Amino acid sequence: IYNSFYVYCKGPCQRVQPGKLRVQCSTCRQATLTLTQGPSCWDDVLIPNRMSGECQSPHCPGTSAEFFFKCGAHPTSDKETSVALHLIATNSRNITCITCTDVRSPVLVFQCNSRHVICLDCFHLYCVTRLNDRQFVHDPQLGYSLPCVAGCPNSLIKELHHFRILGEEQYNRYQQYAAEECVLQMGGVLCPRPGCGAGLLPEPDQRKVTCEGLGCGFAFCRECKEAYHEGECSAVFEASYRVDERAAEQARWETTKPCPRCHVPVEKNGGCMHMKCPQPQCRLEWCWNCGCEWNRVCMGDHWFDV
Ligand SMILES: [Zn+2]
Ligand SMILES: [Zn+2]
Ligand SMILES: [Zn+2]
Ligand SMILES: [Zn+2]
Ligand SMILES: [Zn+2]
Ligand SMILES: [Zn+2]
Ligand SMILES: [Zn+2]
Ligand SMILES: [Zn+2]
Repeated sequence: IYNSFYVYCKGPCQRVQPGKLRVQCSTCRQATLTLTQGPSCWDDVLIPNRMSGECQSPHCPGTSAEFFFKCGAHPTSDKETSVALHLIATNSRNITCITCTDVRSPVLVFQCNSRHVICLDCFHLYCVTRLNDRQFVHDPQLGYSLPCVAGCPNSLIKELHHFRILGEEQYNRYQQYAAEECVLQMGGVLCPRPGCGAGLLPEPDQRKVTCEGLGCGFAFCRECKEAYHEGECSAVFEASYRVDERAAEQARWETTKPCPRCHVPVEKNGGCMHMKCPQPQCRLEWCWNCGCEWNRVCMGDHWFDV
């Protein structure tokens, strides 16, 4: 199976999963929108009304397509959709991770000039450590994010749902970043438990903080916001863009094809996998990747790839 789409399934998976691409008529919201041409890039499927087609519904004048993704690891209800993480891709070229140098798949590809790749395990740890060490980067109109681990310019992540990889608890803290930052500069602490989130003012010398008007019954550590513990916090936290240059050089992500049936040269349209044979005696519609004739599986798994 060739998966070009990856989503974050909030439930029941609570992880990054291969996604199924779907389209419907934006007017009647039925799966009857036949595309004049297929999507060739992420903008085609993420930007409203980018693409046009024909609705096959009886009395619907619909022209515009509406794309959405669903987790493919299990049955999903009609409106059980998931957010697409376009920075994540199959590691078909077997690029090594910029941090651990392991060959993993899928990987996250930063938008930096070098297009450094990083495995999801390492990206998870990267986000977790920056979150705990309060080292997220503030962008005025976007919020809080992180650039490439190599600190490359113009690599700041714009689709903030990528930080869902923090895990559900840590992601909740990430959503409180501005508020917690204000409480911290004040010499205070923010209760880590989602249902509470009370602002607390502990003793400046005390490291244990009790959520005690009305708080909750939770004693936690001031430095790692975890349930209070003896001695040192996690070694990854008290350990505070130093990247191995050779590992970073390795970790970089770097037109027609004959019709499978009649072998006439067919032109590819951008990253779209849908190929349409021009030969009037053939006119095969086929997948650039699979070499088979076009079908719903190729549509859902890899309508396009970039
Ligand atoms: Zn799922
Ligand atoms: Zn319609
Ligand atoms: Zn890694
Ligand atoms: Zn980079
Ligand atoms: Zn609390
Ligand atoms: Zn701690
Ligand atoms: Zn042909
Ligand atoms: Zn295919």
